[PDB]
Amino acid sequence: SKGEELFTGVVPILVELDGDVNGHKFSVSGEGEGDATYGKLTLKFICTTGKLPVPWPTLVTTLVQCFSRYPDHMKRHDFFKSAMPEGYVQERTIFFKDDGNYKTRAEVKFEGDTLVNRIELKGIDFKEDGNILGHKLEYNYNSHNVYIMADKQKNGIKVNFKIRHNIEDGSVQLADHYQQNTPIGDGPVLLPDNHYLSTQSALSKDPNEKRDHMVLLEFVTAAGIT
Repeated sequence: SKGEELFTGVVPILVELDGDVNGHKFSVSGEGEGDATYGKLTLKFICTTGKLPVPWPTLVTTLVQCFSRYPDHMKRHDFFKSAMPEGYVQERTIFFKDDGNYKTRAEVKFEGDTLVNRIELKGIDFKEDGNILGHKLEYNYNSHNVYIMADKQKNGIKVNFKIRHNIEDGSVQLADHYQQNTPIGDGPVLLPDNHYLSTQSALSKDPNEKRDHMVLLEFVTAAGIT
């Protein structure tokens, strides 16, 4: 259909986020490409304001599920691509167990041939000595599932999942994700039956990059139907 054809090949991606966590203001700019045919994403993010005030892994989910690979038989449940090119607003509240929360609002949409994700993040109630502001999280990311449900009231979807970040001492920092996506245009979108996205992510560093940054390779596949 409409949006779906915009993802048949490799699409360039731009990500711009402005954040404020406990008063620590920062910005991150990202660039890369997505190839939905393979549920594949490759991007490099840079903190353009200097040092990132929270650990990079805590920003991964915030930093374009329209690139998820939907098996042919599940194509009718792909809300993400169906809202394109006009796009969707993506909002979340991320609860870090025993610590603060992030609230985010982003607009995902095409600007020409480029898929753009513009984000504002607001973090409050974090402990200065916690795992986030205290930077006690490992620079890695575990595989996880993203649960999707239709939200006919908003002509969008509701999304929930849990992320477990690894703490340096071997423990785990849980981050409970509550998400809502609603179309920007007023055209029809595909409202899905309940299903999930299986995600895998690898974090690395560019050996020649001296700015605070994050290189990310990610694979995402929808599943859970027939």
